[PDB]
Amino acid sequence: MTVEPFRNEPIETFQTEEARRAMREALRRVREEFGRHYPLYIGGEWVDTKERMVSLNPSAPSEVVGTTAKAGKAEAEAALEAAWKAFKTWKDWPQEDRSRLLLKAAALMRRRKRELEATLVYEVGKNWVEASADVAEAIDFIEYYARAALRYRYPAVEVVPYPGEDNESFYVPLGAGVVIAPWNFPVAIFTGMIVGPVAVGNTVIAKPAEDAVVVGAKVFEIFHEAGFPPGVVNFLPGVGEEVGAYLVEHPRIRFINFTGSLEVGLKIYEAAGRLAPGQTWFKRAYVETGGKDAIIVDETADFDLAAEGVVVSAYGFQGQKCSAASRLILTQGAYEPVLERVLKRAERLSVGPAEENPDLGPVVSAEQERKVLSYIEIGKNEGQLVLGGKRLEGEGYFIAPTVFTEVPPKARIAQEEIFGPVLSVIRVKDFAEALEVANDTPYGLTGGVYSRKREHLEWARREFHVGNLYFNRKITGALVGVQPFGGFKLSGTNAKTGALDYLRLFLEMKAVAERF
Amino acid sequence: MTVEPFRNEPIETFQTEEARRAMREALRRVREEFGRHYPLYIGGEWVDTKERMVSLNPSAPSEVVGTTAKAGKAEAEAALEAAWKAFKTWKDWPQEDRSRLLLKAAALMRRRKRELEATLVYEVGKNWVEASADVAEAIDFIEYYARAALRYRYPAVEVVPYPGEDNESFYVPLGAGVVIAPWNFPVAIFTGMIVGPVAVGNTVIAKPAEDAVVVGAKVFEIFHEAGFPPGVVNFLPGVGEEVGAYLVEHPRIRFINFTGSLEVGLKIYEAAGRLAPGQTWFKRAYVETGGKDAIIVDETADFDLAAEGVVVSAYGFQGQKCSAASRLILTQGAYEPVLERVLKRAERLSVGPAEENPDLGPVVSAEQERKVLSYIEIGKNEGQLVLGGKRLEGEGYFIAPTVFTEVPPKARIAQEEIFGPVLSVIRVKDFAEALEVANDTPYGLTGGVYSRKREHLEWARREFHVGNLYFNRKITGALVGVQPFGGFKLSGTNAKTGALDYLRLFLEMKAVAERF
Amino acid sequence: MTVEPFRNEPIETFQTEEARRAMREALRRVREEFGRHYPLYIGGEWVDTKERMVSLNPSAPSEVVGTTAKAGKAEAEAALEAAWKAFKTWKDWPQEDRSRLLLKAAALMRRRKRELEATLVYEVGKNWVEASADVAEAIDFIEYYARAALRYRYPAVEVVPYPGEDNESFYVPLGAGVVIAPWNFPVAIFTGMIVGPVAVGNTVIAKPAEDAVVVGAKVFEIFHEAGFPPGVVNFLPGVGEEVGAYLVEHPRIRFINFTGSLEVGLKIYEAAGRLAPGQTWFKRAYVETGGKDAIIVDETADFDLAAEGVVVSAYGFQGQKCSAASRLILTQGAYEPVLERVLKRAERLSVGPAEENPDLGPVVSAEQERKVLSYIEIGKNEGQLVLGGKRLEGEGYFIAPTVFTEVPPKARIAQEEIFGPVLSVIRVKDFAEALEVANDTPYGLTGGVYSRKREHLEWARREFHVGNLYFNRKITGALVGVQPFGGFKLSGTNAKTGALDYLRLFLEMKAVAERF
Ligand SMILES: [Cl-]
Ligand SMILES: [Cl-]
Ligand SMILES: [Cl-]
Ligand code: NA
Ligand code: NA
Ligand code: NA
Repeated sequence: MTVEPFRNEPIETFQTEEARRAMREALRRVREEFGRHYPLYIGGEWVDTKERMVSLNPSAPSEVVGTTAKAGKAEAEAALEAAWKAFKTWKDWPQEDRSRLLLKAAALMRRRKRELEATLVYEVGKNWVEASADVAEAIDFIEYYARAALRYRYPAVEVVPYPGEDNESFYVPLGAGVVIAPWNFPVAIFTGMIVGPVAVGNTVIAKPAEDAVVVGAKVFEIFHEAGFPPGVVNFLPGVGEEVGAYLVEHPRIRFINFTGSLEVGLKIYEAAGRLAPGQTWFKRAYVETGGKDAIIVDETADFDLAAEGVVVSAYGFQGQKCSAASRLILTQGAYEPVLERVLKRAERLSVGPAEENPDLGPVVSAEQERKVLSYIEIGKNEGQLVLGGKRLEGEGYFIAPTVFTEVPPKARIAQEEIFGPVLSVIRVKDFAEALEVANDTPYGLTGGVYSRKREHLEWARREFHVGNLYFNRKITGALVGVQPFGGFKLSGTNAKTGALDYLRLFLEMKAVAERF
Repeated sequence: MTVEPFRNEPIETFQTEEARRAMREALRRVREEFGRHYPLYIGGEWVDTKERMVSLNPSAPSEVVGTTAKAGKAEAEAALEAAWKAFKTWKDWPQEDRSRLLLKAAALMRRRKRELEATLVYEVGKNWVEASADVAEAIDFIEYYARAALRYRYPAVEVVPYPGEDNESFYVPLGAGVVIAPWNFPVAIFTGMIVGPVAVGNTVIAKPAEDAVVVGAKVFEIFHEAGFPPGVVNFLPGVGEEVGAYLVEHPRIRFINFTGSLEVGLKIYEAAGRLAPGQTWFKRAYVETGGKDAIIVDETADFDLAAEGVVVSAYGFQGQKCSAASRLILTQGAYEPVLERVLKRAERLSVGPAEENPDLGPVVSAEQERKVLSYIEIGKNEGQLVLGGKRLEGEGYFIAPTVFTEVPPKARIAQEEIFGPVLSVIRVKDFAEALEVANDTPYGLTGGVYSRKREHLEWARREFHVGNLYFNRKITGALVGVQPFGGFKLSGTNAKTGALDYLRLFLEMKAVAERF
Repeated sequence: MTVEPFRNEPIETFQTEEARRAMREALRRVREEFGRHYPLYIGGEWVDTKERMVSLNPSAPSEVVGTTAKAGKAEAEAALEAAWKAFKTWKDWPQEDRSRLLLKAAALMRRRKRELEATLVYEVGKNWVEASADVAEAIDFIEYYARAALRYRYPAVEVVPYPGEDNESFYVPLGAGVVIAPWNFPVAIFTGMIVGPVAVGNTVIAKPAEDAVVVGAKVFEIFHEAGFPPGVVNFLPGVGEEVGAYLVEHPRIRFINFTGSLEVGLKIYEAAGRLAPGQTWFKRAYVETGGKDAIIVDETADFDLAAEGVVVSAYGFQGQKCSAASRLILTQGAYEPVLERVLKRAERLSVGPAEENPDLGPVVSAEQERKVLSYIEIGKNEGQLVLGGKRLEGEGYFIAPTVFTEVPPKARIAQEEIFGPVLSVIRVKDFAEALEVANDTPYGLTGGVYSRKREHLEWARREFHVGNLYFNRKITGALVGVQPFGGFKLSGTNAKTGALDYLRLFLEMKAVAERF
């Protein structure tokens, strides 16, 4: 297999008339199909159920964007049977063949970019560029993992020779596993978590997040058209913990790939450590569990650049990112200049229906709104509210960009992942204290430093204990291939997505010697 | 750092007078040193305790090889504090510096080879060549990991460039962890499990197996002489579960490296999945948990070659190997010729005090003897006893080479790891059935095939589901570098020792971007 | 550090309205700041002096373009102390960190391109594209040396292993040195000569040429903003030989990097060979000392292409280039056709104030004008004046494109570097004689051949003894990375700028063995 060197899919900015026209057409097509029903996908076919799940438009929650089938334990078991049956032959496909299948899926997804973007807009409340970045990243995962998988092809392991013998070490896939995907990047991360394991010969049962079932189904339309053999990829939308719990605890689930809340991640990791009755392996569980990410700014920084980066990082997709800047740590010299600029920029941000391409759409659901508002109430007792902190008018879950100042480093709003448009500003004496405050959370996902001082930057490179660190730029939007993505501490297991190392997680090694 | 290409340390056969002279002197000096007391090693110093542990000679258990201090929770806590304190600076040593320290330790161990071999002979009942192979493998781990660690040095990660930015991904060590080592390779595997993590910047608290505490202390003498900084490696001999449980469950233990029984491995993996109160990471646990390893022989094999390899694999170090051939699976045409040859060879094996360099020494302890004898009783009601099946006369824990035949594949003696000189022979119709029977256990560590038929060998290459597979040779004695060692299924987490991939297990990745 | 593969900075052609608008705005900003005073830069701070230096506009020499401080011996000593103090820690920065610092400086310079170009226009009389090429090359040196330095990182040397030992060879920087920079490329070469040594851990005291002190100061503004630690780079504008002589002869100057006249280069090289009282090393001196560069044209050439290349090479930046075509060597068959075309093109060239983007601006100074006019008088006695040879009207130092024909190969104007718009045309019998005449000067910097005859080209490749040879194109404008730049013979020490080899000149090697 020889293809062009990997490049990232360009993120559409919609600065041309053609791009804007194309988006409007896609938004129209998608909403004309709001009445659509999407079944489960099990063993190469769409399989419907009696019960259904409804997906709402968070910008207008009285509007249904689609319905899906609803998997229970029986359908989970059917999918598991199909996945193991498929594994028996899928594991033996030449890598070149599996990689070509991924490349086909990427081509198909690229051809449907605007459609998927418009679905993100209506289903999960992404503005236009957030939607485009999401789909572009999905394409990137497919393109990148297709290529990366070839690096592991038979026989890939470097061994020391021995006289009179062939010694051959090589990788083999694990088996059938479960993917539990997030609602915040329900094309990108949904896709990456499935296609990584699948690329190297595993099979996957995927549970989309409840809030993003329609767009997950559309991704499955792509997998189906690409022609993954029956059972290799399976789609099980479901309500609550039933489907996920059943699979995570199953003796015949080989691995679990999870991205979501720490609460759920902790339960999954604990369950994975147990031997279910009749289980014949040690389960692998990969969990990516969010962050409490800070941007540090010191007095040497470009304060305008810092303010812009902070606003993008804090409020892009309404702060609903594992990488979102939820803490702003300012040294004394930087405090007033940076805070004033942050407030000025943030107060100018628009909030409204996502299809209108506002700076912020709504938060994703009534439950998310409740959680964010509850944290805003907690914050009023811990820090000083200086901007936003309110629900905005309309049935859509519009919350204003929110800033708290004078926040104690150990306050709940300075420690707990709010996953909404809520920034906590912490004043510190100097850069050393800035690093101390940055490090003192249970998390370790993203972090940023705005500074011109080389010694501060290089010190942070060593000592700011986060998996993805960025200097003099936004701390969100990690690009596949460029910035291996994954954290430390309670941000999860450091499974670095969009990196060569990711695929190794879904392989085991065999060493075979022949004495002639 | 530039050194000679890795080569395996030659295993001494003691066929020259020089080698015999050197070994006799080493054995005499070790024997003359019986009763020596060895303290704990914590924070760069030897630390004694009021309570003590006794290590017996299994060939003559009235004889005390030595005693050691005995760690409890307080000493475990002291070691953990020392290990984290050391980690703060050890993690920042240039890799070349850490690797040179390992190379020094290897040089010191090589200079003490005969002494360490002699200590294994007396303390764990290895004959002379088994002792030499053990020490040689320890030296190999040090030499190999010293070089392998350099492959991970700053900044090692291949990433995709991005305009206007430096993107730099690199590995960092995890922290302080615990090593729980086995009695059966208490120089080799004890050393490997410690020095691998340490090479790349971790710190380690090591608990030797109770039956092998003296030789563990001697390895620590080498570490101390080599000059590992205080706290980098710590030695905590202990009785029963206390030290191990306290460390495995501790919120501040970062990783656990375990080799031993499945029963204990299962508890460790489950405990590692839990978040202890105040814990701020997802623990990594690496477990290697034994096997129920088979050699298949078909009617095309060299039956004499097969019989010799089976006898070596089954009875080397009294069958007390995770890799030991405990099942012999014979196709119908191979059954009579191979079994007759195996019985003829096995009945000639000598058994006696390890110092006499017999074919078999004693099993390691009174408890091990009890277990093996218990399994022999079980075997008598499951298969047909055709050789051995008894304790021999004498105070030492001597058990005769034992063979059961016409053993049902699902018999306890065909499924459960006995870890003694007990071979179960299973008669099958053809090679297809041989593979079925071979695969149908909870384990997947080592396996072998004796066959001249290319199609059978290549079939097994794909379908015999074990991590370490050998054709037309013994299935024991995996060499560092040559044969990455580790299994599938309930043989553990497939942490391949003596391979480049091993060190990756003790590192996390950081990705740092600077936008200029 | 992973950045995009090196590419050369595009040279602006000003063919768009936006580019022209941008230049006009930059010219306005620069002239509004003609009243500015620029201090020395020593130990991380701007340090003023009582006395000052004035910089004039060579297109209007009654107009001051800026003033600077004026360093004497005391300030040179202060800078040397600061440079050695800085060296003690700068030498120990990881290469990745030093390279990132360079990349930052390049980014800052790129953002200030038009400003620096406009300063070159007003201060040294470059037209628009000459100014853009100069700044672009400066950026190229920073980008290229940042990357090239990583090729030398610890431990870079390939050595033969020896049993029982680590053998590690690696590079270390030399110390503090002095850079003596030219006026003709006072952004590009000024920058390259400083940042090359600095990249690999040296520290530098830089003396700008008197005619280009303002633009040197602006380059130092960039270094300051980039955040080079105090003492790493120092800026010492000065009048006459005082500062340069003091530093070149100093026992504590480790290396000297010089570009300029042969007269001065010869003195520097001789001084560098001496042991100053108390000196504890052998000084390294790198000198690049100009040329007497010829273009050969034979009768097989594209005469129109040749004429254009000759005019560009002879008269670009008024012939004030070490690489300038100052000799045109024509075989008999090429003589009339090429000369006629050269005269026709040259007579159409505009000469005037540099800001108007004429083909030629003024020569750089009253002293340069005097020298060029004096050579024109010498030429009238040696060859036949056929074009130009006159000062043009206005206070600016405008000299007409000048051509002498029938010039004897050993004439002063055919041997001595005029460094002005003066071309000497020499008629020869054939290509062999063309090469003989081309080679018979004390110099060996650039050379060109216009010919379609493969045998002539490949013969010149071997036998035309110049460091930078060009076929069927101009002989000026060597690009960083593409064309390592530096000559033979009295053109200097062959320190190839914009090449991997350049950085080796500023390093020494250490070999460290450890016997284990
Ligand atoms: Cl870190
Ligand atoms: Cl397998
Ligand atoms: Cl030459
Ligand atoms: Na929705
Ligand atoms: Na013992
Ligand atoms: Na000037």
